[PDB]
Amino acid sequence: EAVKTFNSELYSLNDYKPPISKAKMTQITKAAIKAIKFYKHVVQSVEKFIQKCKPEYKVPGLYVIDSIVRQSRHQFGQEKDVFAPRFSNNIISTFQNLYRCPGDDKSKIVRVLNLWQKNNVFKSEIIQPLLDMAAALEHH
Amino acid sequence: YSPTSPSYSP
Repeated sequence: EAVKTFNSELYSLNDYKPPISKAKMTQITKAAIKAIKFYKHVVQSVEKFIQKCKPEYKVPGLYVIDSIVRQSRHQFGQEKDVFAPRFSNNIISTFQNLYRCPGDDKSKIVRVLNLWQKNNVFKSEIIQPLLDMAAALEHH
Repeated sequence: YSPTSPSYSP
């Protein structure tokens, strides 16, 4: 029911042409952060969305991950945030899906990865492979 | 949304 609400905010992205408003992302985030007891289901729903959504929503879906993890780290502390560690489990697969996006949108993905590294959102054993993955795509 | 936007707090 906390999860139902989050699911409802997340999937209502399909009502909107990106760019998505700050307000909508904040709504999705608050639903996630308020559903923190069920963080595993929240991560699962975000990953499912990223797997299934149309190409135009890949960056929105990544911004959901960004927004949730950065809010959580700020609200609960970097040490204590459950979101980034749980997102880390499947994150390589998650990015494989994110990169089925319009070519014009890859620069946005790399920008978030860069910010994540600078802000130590994920430890470098996570971030660098993801960064490696972006580099490898323009080559092919 | 911007990935540099400030997080919310009291």
